[PDB]
Amino acid sequence: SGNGAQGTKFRISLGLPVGAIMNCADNSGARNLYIIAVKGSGSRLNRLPAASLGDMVMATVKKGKPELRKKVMPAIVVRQAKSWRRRDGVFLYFEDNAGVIANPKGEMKGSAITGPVGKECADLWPRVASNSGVVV
Amino acid sequence: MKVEIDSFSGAKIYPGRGTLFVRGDSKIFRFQNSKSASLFKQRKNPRRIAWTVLFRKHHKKGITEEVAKKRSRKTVKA
Amino acid sequence: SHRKYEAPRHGHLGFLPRKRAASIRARVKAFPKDDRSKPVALTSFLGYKAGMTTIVRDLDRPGSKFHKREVVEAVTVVDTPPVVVVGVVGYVETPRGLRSLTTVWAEHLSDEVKRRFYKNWYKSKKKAFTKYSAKYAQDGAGIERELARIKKYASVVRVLVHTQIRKTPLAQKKAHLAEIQLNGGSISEKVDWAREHFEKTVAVDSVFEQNEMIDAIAVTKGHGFEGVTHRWGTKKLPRKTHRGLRKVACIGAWHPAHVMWSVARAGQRGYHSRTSINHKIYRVGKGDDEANGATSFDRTKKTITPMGGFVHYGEIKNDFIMVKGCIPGNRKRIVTLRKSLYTNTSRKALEEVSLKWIDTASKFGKGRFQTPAEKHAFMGTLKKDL
RNA sequence: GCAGUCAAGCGUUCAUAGCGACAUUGCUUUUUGAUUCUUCGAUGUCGGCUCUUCCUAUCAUACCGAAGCAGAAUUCGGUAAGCGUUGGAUUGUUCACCCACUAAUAGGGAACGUGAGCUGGGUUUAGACCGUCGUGAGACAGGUUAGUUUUACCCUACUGAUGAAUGUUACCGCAAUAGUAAUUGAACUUAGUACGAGAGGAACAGUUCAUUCGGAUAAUUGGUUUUUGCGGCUGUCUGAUCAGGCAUUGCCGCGAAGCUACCAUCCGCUGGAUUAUGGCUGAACGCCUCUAAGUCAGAAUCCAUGCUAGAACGCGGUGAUUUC
RNA sequence: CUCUUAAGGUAGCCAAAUGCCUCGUCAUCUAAUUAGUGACGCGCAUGAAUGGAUUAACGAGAUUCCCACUGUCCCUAUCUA
RNA sequence: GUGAACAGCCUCUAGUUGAUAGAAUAAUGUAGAUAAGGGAAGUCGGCAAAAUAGAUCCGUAACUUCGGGAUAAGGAUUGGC
Repeated sequence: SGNGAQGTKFRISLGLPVGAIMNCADNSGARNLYIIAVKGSGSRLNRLPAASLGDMVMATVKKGKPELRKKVMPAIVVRQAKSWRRRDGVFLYFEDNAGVIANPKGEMKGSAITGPVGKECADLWPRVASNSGVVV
Repeated sequence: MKVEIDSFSGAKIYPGRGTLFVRGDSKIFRFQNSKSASLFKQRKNPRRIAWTVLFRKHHKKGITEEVAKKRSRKTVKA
Repeated sequence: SHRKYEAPRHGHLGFLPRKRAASIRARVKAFPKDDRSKPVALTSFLGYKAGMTTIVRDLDRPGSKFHKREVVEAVTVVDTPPVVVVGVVGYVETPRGLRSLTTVWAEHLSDEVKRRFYKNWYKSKKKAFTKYSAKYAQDGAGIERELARIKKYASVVRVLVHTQIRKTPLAQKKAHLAEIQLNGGSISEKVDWAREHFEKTVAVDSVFEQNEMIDAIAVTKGHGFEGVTHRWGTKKLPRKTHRGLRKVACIGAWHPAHVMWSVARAGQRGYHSRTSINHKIYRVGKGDDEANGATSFDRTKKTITPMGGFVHYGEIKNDFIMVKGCIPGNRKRIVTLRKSLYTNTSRKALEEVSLKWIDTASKFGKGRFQTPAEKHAFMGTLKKDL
């Protein structure tokens, strides 16, 4: 996260390291996003900077419109597919790793979102909370 | 604390226990244990698993709860 | 040369030597500071760790998103039977340290404590404290004078206590014994409190109270001679590595032409004596009572004892302590509690706690039920039953 | 390579906020050279992987000072090496050039650390190709491809584990010494306030979280499965059924216990003496001056508190102390 | 135009296993490429049975990219003999 | 016998039951295996390992020395009675 943050984030297990590919949720004309970096990552030798839900990342488009391909853009993660714990005690996970496109200060490039999201993201990125059909 | 029910086995789930799964259609399932979760991933059906509440229901085992609804025979008398 | 990509160290140099403890009972290397105004109380206690369970409560931490909202936490349970007091000793200060000059004991001792002065009990006359006990029976002469000596000297006092092991399921029979410092006032008053509590018992309620932060001390679990990667945390070498890969490759340079104390080598893991602090209490419980695991919300008369007992320990028919988190020590192990040394405000230690629900479900499996009656009502009758 | 002295000029004005010509004094040995002292009855010869430590000529962080410093951002400098200093494309590469994150992506040493620790991509045997040279064999820090990496059971060091003798034996303890660890950031509020014409735009305290590291643990989640525990499946053999054998643990699903993971959870202390610096009183020098005497506050510093081992030749208290 | 040779490198091909300068210039591939591919050519020092250019199939040959795949790795853990 | 098959696995006739043993189950090893989420980020280099795999049916490109490529690619089915 970072500049567009509407607050803080309790930890959640990392599933999305770099070289990862996650489907795109919105109607921006993209299909998949290829992660390369994570805002807020640390620095340890030979550790891969990993992403989780709610995080903002830098990503490219390996499939979609050439209006978006071949450049790097900020993105947000909304589904993780790895079990993570909530402090109410329950572990949960979706079935797919999914994200959207954004500008550095939080606003989305698209207008809509397909499928559900995480409350841990909708509570941190409000513009996502508007264009969300579901929050869980 | 709310006590939830297993989407697969019908058993009861106390907090901090089991898992929760979220499917692409934005639906939710709650599992008590990796057993149920694994069979769900293997896309079995509970109606053919013999230790489930749905099975025991559909086969009318432990079905001594519901008996019948009686028949009324009485005039208006007014 | 100039290590290419700098990185941190693998391991703490402050928990060396990573070796075995000399006694399974760890020793309190520090007691709190005394205030000579308060009443007489203990700074410590002893208990046998039983195991963990699960706990749900409601949070009071404003600013958080989880405010006035349920959260689960994982606690650990300590069987703290009424400890017994046998004797006190007196330390006086020197330029070369606190030094004992007298240890005074009581008259009648139990045959679960005077097994601690033997390595072979079954073949002995048991012949212990038999003359010290005859030192009594003439009113106090050789004893009260020792007490007066202690009052006349001995800026510091420590009380000898022993567990009531027999009330536990264990097969030890050999009481654990320990010195515990007092932090009341008027060393005379201290020793008088003691002399009164000789041959007598002390519960944990007088000492600890709910929502109090403590420190827990114990000998951590043993795993044995272990290698470098799991004793410290080094990298596994790559796959194509002749002569093994769970190793450390460079253990030094040509100069200093020796091997340094700082280098990760192999050896013992576990059975180290450790101290973990700021472990909040969530409950004190009385064994002379059922509904120990009951609350103002659940109100099902069940004990803390899970279904099928605790694993490798048993039942908790005695008093107990339910404390937050994961403390050192495996089950069945002696655990030395301690009050905190400093006052910790923190907005996280002054939190008042009120439980909501407790887990009694089995730990010997994926326990579904919290209670046999619940199980019966859910499943219905069975072939065994009628 | 680094730092100095001076000061002509730049800097609107102004030598010195920051720079700094012509000249000049030095350090260092992380470049390359010069030399040829040691080694040719061999010191295993590039780079990377791993791992520790050290230096400071400090990239960042703590506290401060100066400014051509209004705020913000930024630059010079001081104490300080406590703490941290990345992921990747290409290259055999060191060096390098880019992408991105980051508080930051500083420099270096240790037989140009580290091959009985790895690898062996490169150089640097033998095979082969090309180009140029050569009559030719053949040559080329010119290019390309393929090409055996040995031994530790000895001494020491290190890590851990016992252990004779101290009248015996058992228990409870003290603590000399040694080691030491916690780190950094964001958001909310402070505040669109201070500040400033406006543009723009802070900080202290407080709270919630997070990064890196560490130490424990295993309630839950996940993994593992010779519980060969349950069940199923194939082929075959026991005449058939039941029950089972073999298939280098036959295979599949579930799978307790145990072990374990930032793939799970919890925890990670506060007091004093100081540095730089700013000050008080106050002389020297009838005044003035933080210093000469004396003294106050003050840093991620240092020592303690706390944490870990406990001198096997440091110690104390206590119990019992063999009869044929 | 000129000097000169026995003749003066023709057709073709190229930073190719042959190109010093050199990580050549342009484009594409990539988020990013001293790599790879396609083109340019005053080519240190290409080149015609010292065989030139090309070439389907084949190749335990050298090399780059993509899909699937995965403990190679993030980051290790566990079991068996 | 299974099976396309003197493949591999089991068994009958015939032959061996020989290879220094016993008790425990620490590290490091050799051989074998499994692993969430991601999927070559590792690395000189996808080395090793995994994945795929048989049979029947469908469908099959560029290019071509018209013979091949081609099991191309890429998909479906498979038991017992």
